[PDB]
Amino acid sequence: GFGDKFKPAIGTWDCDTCLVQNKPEAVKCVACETPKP
Amino acid sequence: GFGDKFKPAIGTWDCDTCLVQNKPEAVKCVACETPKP
Amino acid sequence: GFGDKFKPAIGTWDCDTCLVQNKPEAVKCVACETPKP
Amino acid sequence: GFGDKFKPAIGTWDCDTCLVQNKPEAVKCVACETPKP
Amino acid sequence: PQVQFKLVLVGDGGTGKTTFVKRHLTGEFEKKYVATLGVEVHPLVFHTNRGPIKFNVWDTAGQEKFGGLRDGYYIQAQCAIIMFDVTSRVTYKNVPNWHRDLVRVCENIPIVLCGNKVDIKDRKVKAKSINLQYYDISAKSNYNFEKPFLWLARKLIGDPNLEFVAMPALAPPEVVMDPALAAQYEHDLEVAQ
Amino acid sequence: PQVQFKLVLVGDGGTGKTTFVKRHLTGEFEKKYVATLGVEVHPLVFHTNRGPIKFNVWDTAGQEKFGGLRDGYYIQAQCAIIMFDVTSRVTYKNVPNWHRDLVRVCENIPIVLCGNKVDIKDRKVKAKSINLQYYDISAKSNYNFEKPFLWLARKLIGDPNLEFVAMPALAPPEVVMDPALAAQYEHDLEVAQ
Amino acid sequence: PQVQFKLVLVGDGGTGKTTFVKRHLTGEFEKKYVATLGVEVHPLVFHTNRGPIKFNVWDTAGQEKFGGLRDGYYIQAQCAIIMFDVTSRVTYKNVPNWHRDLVRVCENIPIVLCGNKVDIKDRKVKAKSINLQYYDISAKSNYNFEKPFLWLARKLIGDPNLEFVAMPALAPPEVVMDPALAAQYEHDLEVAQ
Amino acid sequence: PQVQFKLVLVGDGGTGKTTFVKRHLTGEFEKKYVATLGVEVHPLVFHTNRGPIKFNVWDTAGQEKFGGLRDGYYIQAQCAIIMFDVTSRVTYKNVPNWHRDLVRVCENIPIVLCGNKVDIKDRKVKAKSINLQYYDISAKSNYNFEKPFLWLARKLIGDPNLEFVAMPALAPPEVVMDPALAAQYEHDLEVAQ
Ligand SMILES: Nc1nc2c(ncn2[C@@H]2O[C@H](COP(=O)(O)OP(=O)(O)O)[C@@H](O)[C@H]2O)c(=O)[nH]1
Ligand SMILES: Nc1nc2c(ncn2[C@@H]2O[C@H](COP(=O)(O)OP(=O)(O)O)[C@@H](O)[C@H]2O)c(=O)[nH]1
Ligand SMILES: Nc1nc2c(ncn2[C@@H]2O[C@H](COP(=O)(O)OP(=O)(O)O)[C@@H](O)[C@H]2O)c(=O)[nH]1
Ligand SMILES: Nc1nc2c(ncn2[C@@H]2O[C@H](COP(=O)(O)OP(=O)(O)O)[C@@H](O)[C@H]2O)c(=O)[nH]1
Ligand SMILES: [Mg+2]
Ligand SMILES: [Mg+2]
Ligand SMILES: [Mg+2]
Ligand SMILES: [Mg+2]
Ligand SMILES: [Zn+2]
Ligand SMILES: [Zn+2]
Ligand SMILES: [Zn+2]
Ligand SMILES: [Zn+2]
Repeated sequence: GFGDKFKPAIGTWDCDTCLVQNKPEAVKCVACETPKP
Repeated sequence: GFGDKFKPAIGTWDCDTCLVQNKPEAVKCVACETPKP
Repeated sequence: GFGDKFKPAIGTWDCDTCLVQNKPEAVKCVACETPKP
Repeated sequence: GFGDKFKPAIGTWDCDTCLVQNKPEAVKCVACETPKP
Repeated sequence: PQVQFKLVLVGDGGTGKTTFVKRHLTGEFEKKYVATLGVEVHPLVFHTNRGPIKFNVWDTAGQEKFGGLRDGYYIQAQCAIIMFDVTSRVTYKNVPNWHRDLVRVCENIPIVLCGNKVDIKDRKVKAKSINLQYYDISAKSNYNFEKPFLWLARKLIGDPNLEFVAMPALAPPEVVMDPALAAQYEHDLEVAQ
Repeated sequence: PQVQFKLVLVGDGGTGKTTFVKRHLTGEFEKKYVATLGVEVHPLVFHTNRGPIKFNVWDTAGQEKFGGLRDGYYIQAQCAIIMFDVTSRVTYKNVPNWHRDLVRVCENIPIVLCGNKVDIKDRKVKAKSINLQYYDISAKSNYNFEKPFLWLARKLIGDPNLEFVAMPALAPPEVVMDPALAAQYEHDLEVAQ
Repeated sequence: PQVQFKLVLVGDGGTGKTTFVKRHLTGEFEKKYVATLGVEVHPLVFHTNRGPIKFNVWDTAGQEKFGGLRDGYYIQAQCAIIMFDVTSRVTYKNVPNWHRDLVRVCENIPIVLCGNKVDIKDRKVKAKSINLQYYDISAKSNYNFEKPFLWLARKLIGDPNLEFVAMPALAPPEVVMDPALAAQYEHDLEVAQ
Repeated sequence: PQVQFKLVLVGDGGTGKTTFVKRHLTGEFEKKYVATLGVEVHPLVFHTNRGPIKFNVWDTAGQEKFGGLRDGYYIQAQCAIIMFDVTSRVTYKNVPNWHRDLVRVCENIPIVLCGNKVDIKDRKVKAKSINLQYYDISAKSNYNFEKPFLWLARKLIGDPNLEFVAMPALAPPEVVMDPALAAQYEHDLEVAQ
């Protein structure tokens, strides 16, 4: 039963626009440039 | 092909917690009391 | 669980040609006229 | 689209009891010994 | 010995009768050609909650295009399907003549009326216009294939709640039936009745 | 924005409510936990001939075993399923109290009554005893899973001929439903009504 | 005339042979009892992308419990399934004796080996231990029912890409096969081979 | 949080990319429009023997007809499907340019190649000509719809025996896929490899 060990780094946040997974330090989405809510 | 005429009032917002549909004037969710983002 | 009481009269024979169910006295099939084997 | 070339020898007859395929010269079924009709 | 019923499949040439009976793959593999009558008999086995039922379906070899069917065709028929083509009005107008013809020779056998080719969007005979149970069918998509036979089973056995517990192997569909069209047609029938 | 309805799933503890809502695999993957109310909301999408419909199903975290549900649980509920256990008579006897409790707070929302666990042969509450539509269900076999939701969709939308054109991914059955038993139960209901 | 093959179904008593052959509902309705040999022959029709294929499956009337099968049982067998019970090790240990017994009398007919009852979690004979193709099956859930017959069809016809285009009507499952268990077993076999 | 993968769906305009991603009915209902990039992201949930997997599929709004896709389109892509049209040779000839374009920006993400529109009998690009896994697909019949996603799941998770235990709700087929043609195409591929 995954994901073990597929979970993202702590504080990773998903873009509500695109929904790329962004590093905790990201202020904008890395793909679509939508700012973090 | 619905909903015509099933769409909510203008400015209705869905609670991200519960996901009840809230009146535009609602500051908290009417069901779960989670504040509007 | 049928057929009870859907079974044919005794000595009823099925035509190998058509496969109508024929009375025991039938020498030919009543529908297709094929002789009883 | 088979069978080409899966059809039996001429005069092969199927046993009505078992329903093994029997050589045209067979008087009885080779498997179950039921006589040819 | 078994639980077996002769079913006569009648209706104008070109309505889809042969196409329809051939959807049942085993009945096609096991069909018996009746030389003296110009008939192929297709033994269609169905599987109910109370066990197997066999309909021996008599399909013409096309002679209904040129004349009337022999009496031998109708002898010992215990149920019937009358077919028509939902895109050809003449075929629907003959239904009462197929219906009478059956009655004259049978009689009071259960009969289902089937409007074939409902897959064609360009439909001429709609629900407004349509024991005489009706179903829309589409032989080439297997749409409603089971229904005539289920209704006939329920009527012959006397069990209104009979169900088929497993479907026979059917020819892969050669045409699609749009499920939204099927729902619109279902609604038209409900708004006719 | 979309076409979305809050559905409250109520009925005695142990009747199979959680088991039932978890048959919808995507709604389980996407469930939202409502900390302040002790609820998991399961967003169940269904696909009709006229497009998607979403039921946000509110499932308790078991507090109905110990007391009554908060008002917040019922706020803006637009339809309901009341469940009971067909092998436990007390659960059926409480149905009118769940029904009133809903009414007091709602009201005139469409409600479906579901008798769960009809897979168990040892059935205590039979059809003889049973907008208050009824269905036999078996959560663990997915038997009749679609029906409450289809009936509620037809009632909410006002379209008696609405159909689901595709089924949602459902949890593989953990138990069998004998189709002959299902037909016997169907017949009992028809011979109650 | 047609495309028809005698298939002998052998293996210890109690391995599920009769249960397995009876999943095919039409073959059960049409079974022929061979009085002189203690056999029921089940005519199982399957439908391939190149047309119908018929396996006439010879099922014992239980005499393998008390002694060896008559020669007449094996005469003109053109393929075989040897069955065993995945919960009973003795039945698996006899497989080479069924295999030799077949060989002595046949020979070089295609043979599929089937480990039955894989629905039971308490499995004794695992993949590690297991033309001799193997399949896990569960007669009572219809799990892998088609496979032995498909493999035998592909071997008899000489077409490695033969497919069944439509499934025969099968007895409703009386037991569930957990698809996650089926995937674990699939993986064990791949990690044996 | 969850088990979620960005999947980029690329290939010439008119190959059927949008048609294909829209077969998943819930992913279409839940699609997110990315204004700044000209993309609709379709969240496609699949259900494996080990639990749900989500592919967020990025579909263009047609700009591949007029120019190259933005970098933002490819950012954090973790797998890809390259599509082509089996009736248009130019689309197949561009596959290596889509393949390189992906590689330049990704890289060593698993990639499946899909030849779409195999429902059309008039096929120009046959198997002879065709981690770069290939499948024939037909978006409009849902033929092989699951395969690219299953293969990508098995490659991403590292489990060669992963299975989908339940299928997502798919758009009713708008076109038929002849199963005998599908078997002929399966055989051509096996006789290429
Ligand atoms: N579109 C469509 N065509 C059909 C259908 N059923 C039959 N046909 C076509 O109608 C024509 C007449 O078919 P046939 O079975 O020979 O009709 P019969 O003369 O009554 O036996 C053939 O061209 C079939 O391909 C259907 O359900 N849909
Ligand atoms: N046989 C059978 N057992 C069920 C069914 N549904 C639920 N159960 C069992 O009933 C018990 C109560 O289930 P649960 O979903 O927690 O009920 P809830 O308290 O109303 O949420 C559990 O042991 C389930 O395994 C069913 O359809 N058939
Ligand atoms: N759990 C389980 N039991 C089975 C299965 N197949 C057969 N059985 C049972 O095994 C016993 C032997 O069955 P039978 O068909 O008579 O085996 P045969 O002697 O080889 O013909 C019966 O009690 C069946 O109910 C199966 O796939 N799963
Ligand atoms: N016959 C057939 N036509 C298809 C299929 N998939 C797409 N099409 C058609 O191909 C054309 C291009 O479709 P589209 O999805 O917009 O392709 P895209 O530009 O790559 O997004 C449309 O006319 C579709 O109807 C298919 O599987 N079979
Ligand atoms: Mg004809
Ligand atoms: Mg619960
Ligand atoms: Mg036995
Ligand atoms: Mg597009
Ligand atoms: Zn973004
Ligand atoms: Zn809320
Ligand atoms: Zn006759
Ligand atoms: Zn014999």
